[PDB]
Amino acid sequence: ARSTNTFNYATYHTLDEIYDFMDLLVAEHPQLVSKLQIGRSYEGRPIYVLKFSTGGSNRPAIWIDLGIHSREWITQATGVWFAKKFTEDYGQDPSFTAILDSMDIFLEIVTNPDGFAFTHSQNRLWRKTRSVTSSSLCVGVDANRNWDAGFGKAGASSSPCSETYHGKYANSEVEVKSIVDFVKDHGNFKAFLSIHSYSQLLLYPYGYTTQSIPDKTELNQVAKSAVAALKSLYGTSYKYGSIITTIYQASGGSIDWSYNQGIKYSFTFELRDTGRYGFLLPASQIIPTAQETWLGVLTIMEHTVNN
Ligand SMILES: [Zn+2]
Repeated sequence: ARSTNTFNYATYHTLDEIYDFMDLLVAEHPQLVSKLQIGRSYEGRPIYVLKFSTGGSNRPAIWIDLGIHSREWITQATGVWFAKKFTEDYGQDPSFTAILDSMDIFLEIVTNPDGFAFTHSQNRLWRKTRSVTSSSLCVGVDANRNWDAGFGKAGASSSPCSETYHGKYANSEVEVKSIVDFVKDHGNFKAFLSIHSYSQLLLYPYGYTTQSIPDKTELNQVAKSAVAALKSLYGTSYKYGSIITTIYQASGGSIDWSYNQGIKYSFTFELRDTGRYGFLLPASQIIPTAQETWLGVLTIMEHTVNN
């Protein structure tokens, strides 16, 4: 509400409330966080990233995006909690302090703002963007099938009405191209984390091909360590592995694209639960989910600073 200390982190919020939160956080911690506009959505809403930094010039960086699939409301709620947590733990947690003293963090809480507004207004289960194509009355693209990584291959649909429609061409969705351009221009991202729900999975590349990545041994051990840290708070059990061996072939996904740009520490989290509530996770689970997920993310960031 009036301060980030009176904001209710244990309930779900609207787009306007999350955008107001971002401005409160910047006003309270102007030496540590800044708000960047990296584009505008199809319906003209600003696309914002929060940059957390203690200085430097183009320091090596960590990317985290949440909410690319709009109905996965636990992810935007986790992103708000993360933003606050960064500002609380800098100078208090020795390990997070060391990360931010050497690296920058870029956090995109609402990666698909038009879908998110639609889930509040019209259809709680909407997952796609809201772009319109002329050959159909169906709306929207699955923005996690629109990236230039095996685009249009098996594990995505070419039908505009499908929930897994990949779009007309790679990077057709402005929500995806805004990220692509920003990461390419920056050139010094070391980790790329995309957060989803549900199923309790920690995945590494690839989804579009059976080929094993050259860094499989290391990314598998980092994933094991991150799942063990996450489980330590409440006992939540995650599985881990490559996308294609753990779930199924899926093309056009963001961490396949980021790994092929040379961003070695590329992971997707699928948060709680395993299906009892699914996308309609009760608000009473927001803070426990965020707290345990933070331990998993911090484990990946520690490995990145030292490697
Ligand atoms: Zn998702």
